[PDB]
Amino acid sequence: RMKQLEDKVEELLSKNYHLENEVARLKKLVG
Amino acid sequence: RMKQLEDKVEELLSKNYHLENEVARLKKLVGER
Repeated sequence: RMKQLEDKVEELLSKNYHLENEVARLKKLVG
Repeated sequence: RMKQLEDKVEELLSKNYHLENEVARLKKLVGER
């Protein structure tokens, strides 16, 4: 269980970084 | 140590959901998906 939680943290972090890059992209297209 | 990791998952999931909602909104604005 400890490793699966450690893996899920790292996974969500990378998803969050992606969604932040999308916002910045879509914010550029509004300009 | 488990409680700490479970708390981190819950925190990052919530952040995810908020970014997702914002991306959905901006895509309608620009005329994307």
